[PDB]
Amino acid sequence: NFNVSLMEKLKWKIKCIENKFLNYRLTTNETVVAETEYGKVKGVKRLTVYDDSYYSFEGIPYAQPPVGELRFKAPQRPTPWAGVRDCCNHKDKSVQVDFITGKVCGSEDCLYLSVYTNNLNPETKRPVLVYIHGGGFIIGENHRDMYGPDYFIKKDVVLINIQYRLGALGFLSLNSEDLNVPGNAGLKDQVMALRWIKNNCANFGGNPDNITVFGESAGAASTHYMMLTEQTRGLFHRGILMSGNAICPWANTQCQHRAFTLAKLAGYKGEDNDKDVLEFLMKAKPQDLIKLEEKVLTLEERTNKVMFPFGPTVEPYQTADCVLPKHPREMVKTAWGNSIPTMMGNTSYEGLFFTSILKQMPLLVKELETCVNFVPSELADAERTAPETLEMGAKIKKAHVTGETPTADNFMDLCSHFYFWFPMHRLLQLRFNHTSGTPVYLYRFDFDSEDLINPYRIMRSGRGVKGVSHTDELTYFFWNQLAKRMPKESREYKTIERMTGIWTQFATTGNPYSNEIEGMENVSWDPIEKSDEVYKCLNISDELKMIDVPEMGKIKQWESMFEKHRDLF
Amino acid sequence: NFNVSLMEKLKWKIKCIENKFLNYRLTTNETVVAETEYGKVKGVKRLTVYDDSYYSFEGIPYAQPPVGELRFKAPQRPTPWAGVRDCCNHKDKSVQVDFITGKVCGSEDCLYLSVYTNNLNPETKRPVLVYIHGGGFIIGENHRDMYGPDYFIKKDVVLINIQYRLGALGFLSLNSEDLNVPGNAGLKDQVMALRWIKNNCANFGGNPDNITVFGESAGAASTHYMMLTEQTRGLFHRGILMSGNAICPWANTQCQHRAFTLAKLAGYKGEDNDKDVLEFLMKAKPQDLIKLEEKVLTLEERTNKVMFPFGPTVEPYQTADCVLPKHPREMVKTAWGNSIPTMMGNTSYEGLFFTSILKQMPLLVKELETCVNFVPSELADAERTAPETLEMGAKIKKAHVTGETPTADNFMDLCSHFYFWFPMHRLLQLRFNHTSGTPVYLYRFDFDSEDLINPYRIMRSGRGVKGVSHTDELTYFFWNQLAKRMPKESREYKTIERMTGIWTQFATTGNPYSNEIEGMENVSWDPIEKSDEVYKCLNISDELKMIDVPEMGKIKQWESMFEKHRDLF
Repeated sequence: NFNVSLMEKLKWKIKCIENKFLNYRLTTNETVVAETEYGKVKGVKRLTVYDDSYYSFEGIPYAQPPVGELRFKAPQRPTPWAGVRDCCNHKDKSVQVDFITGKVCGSEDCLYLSVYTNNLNPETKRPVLVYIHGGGFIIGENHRDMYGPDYFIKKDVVLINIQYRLGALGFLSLNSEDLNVPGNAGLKDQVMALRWIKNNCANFGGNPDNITVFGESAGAASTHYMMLTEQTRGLFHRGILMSGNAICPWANTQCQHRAFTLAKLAGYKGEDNDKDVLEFLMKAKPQDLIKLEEKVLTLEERTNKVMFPFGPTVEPYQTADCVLPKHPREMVKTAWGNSIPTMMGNTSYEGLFFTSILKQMPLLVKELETCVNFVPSELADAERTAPETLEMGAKIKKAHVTGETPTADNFMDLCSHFYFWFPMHRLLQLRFNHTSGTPVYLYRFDFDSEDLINPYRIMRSGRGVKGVSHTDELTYFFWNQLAKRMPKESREYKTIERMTGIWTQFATTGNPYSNEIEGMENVSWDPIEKSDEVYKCLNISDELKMIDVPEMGKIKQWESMFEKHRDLF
Repeated sequence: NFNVSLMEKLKWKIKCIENKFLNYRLTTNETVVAETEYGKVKGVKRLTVYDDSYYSFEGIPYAQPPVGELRFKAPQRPTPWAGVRDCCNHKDKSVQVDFITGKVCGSEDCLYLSVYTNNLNPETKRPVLVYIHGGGFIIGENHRDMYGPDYFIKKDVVLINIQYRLGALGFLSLNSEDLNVPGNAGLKDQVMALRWIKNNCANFGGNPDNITVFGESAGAASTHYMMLTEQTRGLFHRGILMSGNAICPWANTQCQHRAFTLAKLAGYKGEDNDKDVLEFLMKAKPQDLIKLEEKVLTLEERTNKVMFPFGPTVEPYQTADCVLPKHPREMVKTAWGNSIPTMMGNTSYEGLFFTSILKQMPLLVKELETCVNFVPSELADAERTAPETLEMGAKIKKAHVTGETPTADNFMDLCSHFYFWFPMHRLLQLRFNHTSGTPVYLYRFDFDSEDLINPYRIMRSGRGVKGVSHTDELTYFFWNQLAKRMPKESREYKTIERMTGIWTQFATTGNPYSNEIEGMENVSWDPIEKSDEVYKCLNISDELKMIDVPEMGKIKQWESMFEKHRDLF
């Protein structure tokens, strides 16, 4: 139910127009060819508004276009071309509802990756940074107007921005084994992209034995799944989980009966058997299926906090390309990615994301009178009325409800733990108590600014809203069409250098610490220990500071829910 | 002889690593137990890249481990066992020089067979296919990283792959009857395994009354030998000879004196005496015997084109287990196997195999000045300088030297005929003049691809070479670690379907034709009849066509050497 001011839409439209002109003025007459395993690609040198330069390769295919017969199926190897492929322009994004215009946009032909570097023949093979975009497995792209590499190319890395399939086209799951639609096609897209990166990044000056995958939100859950699944074993070497992981409630779902339901909304007209539902969905118009996803969830599922109709899932039977054979919790216990350096973190006010949704639908704070809807499904009964479940809601009410009446602030603070802090805590402990995993570095993004923004602020109508929301940190990692040239001495600019500098440092060494990052002199950044009772993290504000996590107290309160059921923690 | 580059060896090494984890990814949690006359055996359900499943039993002993006193001796019945024997992994290959790493690997403990089928409980008693691997009788195995059943298990058949003893450990031959080392130990393993199969294939859903033995190259000569020996009279019902047969000149050898020569290279010591030479080789380290067998052949012998020092031999005295009491061509006249449906074939450029050898040894092409060294030993004088043999060599030369000076390509053309096509001619004709044996169906594999390969291409440094070498057809019968999933529409996948379908068709009925097979509409595939002056063959490339053998003209030029010796032909 995300709505955007009609003026903001006009203002966004004029920005799209203006961004086309800027993009041209930063394009150079310098093109260049790189080799790949499937053939030659042609890129272009581009400039930044800071007058840095980099080589851009966009729309490199890592898989066959998943159309016709390939709809809902695992991606297959792309086919080699002779000659030279023009990669001087972006290709289209995955079919999705545009988060601003509310229109359906994109294309089924979306399996592409983009490669950026400041030097195509460096004296050393560079760290490779792979970004998986977020958007709830329902939106997002690798377009430079949302995820410009302009900041990262100040640093000596190869940066790669991937696409993957989204929504029902990415994540439709059917139980029938005859059909070859187990689910997670968009996740298997990512695996194949990652595989391409390992086999080809050297051709762009990157070190295949030094690959970092990071992502934010659904991109972080994606990164984690890429660290869990046996498909990607040993393929990368560092992982960064930005505001998300694979055991977040929103990060997965058993969507196997939602396909008959999607077919129905599209004009089916047949029986609830997987075979005929797939037959019909295989003829449906892509844009129409995507249009109707928002109505697939029943009020009961929405009330039980199911976020999306289609997403990552436990696959109902084994296949060769199976990415998620068991529950994420179970896969953690056996995860190869436990063995690699890991950095995690969240913004300092994640739930602030829901500010204008609560304005649209104010009858939501009443869900805090009893916090029954936010009790983890493991503990909550079917009807969610049993005294054990009320007793536990009460534990959450105590942690978040500030007065005698629950408010907007309480709800948004509760969401920060429900969607982010608590799952990350659980992952940290489960990681210690069932695996020998390499300790994790924690950060906390707490830098607020209204002077430089990204387009997610528009989507949630968060302009002028003070506080550091889910999504706010991407502004200091990526150029976007709403960004601007900042004075070299300003607050926002130094955060860019810090964030990009810390991620680069972590991608290089496995340790985010550097004394060459201004503000980070005198910082003692320790990884989290099994023994630790309170986590310590680098709080990223105007100054960099090692505080212990302020959310700890409340995280401990959420943990008490599991007092009697200590094995499900 | 065959050398592999460091670059290719490194790539092979990492391919082995990757294959191991792909093997785990392709492994189900489904195990099954089957009966044997020796005890119960545990197997596993395994997936395929195309997402087919099959039940896999590896490491079923059909004989006693030929160690200690059993070395060089005929194989002995295995010992029965109580409970469930585990057959979820491959056993060792026969002691061997690795055809890529150049290092000795494998073990004396190698008398095992594997059994694969998509169904333990089929509706019919299925055709049983029994593949005998090639490798000149010195290399080879039944591991699925070289001979993967993944393609055949698409068909409703039982597929079985045997191991047998290689090199000196399987083919030592000594004249003295007291010592009981007559020769053909490895072929005796083959008899043993076949008997196990007759007696046990019904336990896996096979038809004891419908068994096909097929082998490529030395496995083809092995297959022929099994069709020739009284030891196996009755056991099986079809035979397919792929690039070779028992009257090929590399396919047998009188190796009796060479046990001394090997024993000498290894340290011995005493006199040219079958008793003492044997005592030494018995105490000797198996890996030392195999490493040195490369040095056993004199210059004399390999000039005369003796290719292997140890191999199938005419046994000097009769034993209960004797496989070969006479010369192969005399055994053809008596062979039980002449009455069973037979398929024979060759590739369209078998000699292209020696390509790297000629690059390594350009001096080799000088043997084509006279061609004296390629003259059938039947026809040639000892030192190969007599007027009559210069004239016979002159007839070989006219057939193959295209220009005026002999090139590498004339050498390879010649090799196609000397090793394969001519012996095949001679076999068909021998079966006509001296037997009322069955009309043989002939095929020609003529499909070239660089998109899908097998390890032998690595071995023969054939990565870049255009044309269809000896060994190239196996890529379309067996999965291997260098293989990948192909698209259903691709020219390679379609070949796999055809090859596998034709083999399965011929295994079922004894006629290789079916209109079920995609490229086999409008093909009248008749077998070769006594009256045919020009052979007719199914040619397999992108299309499937009945033609006359393109090599027929040169075959008849080879035959003209016997003009004055019609009796020896």
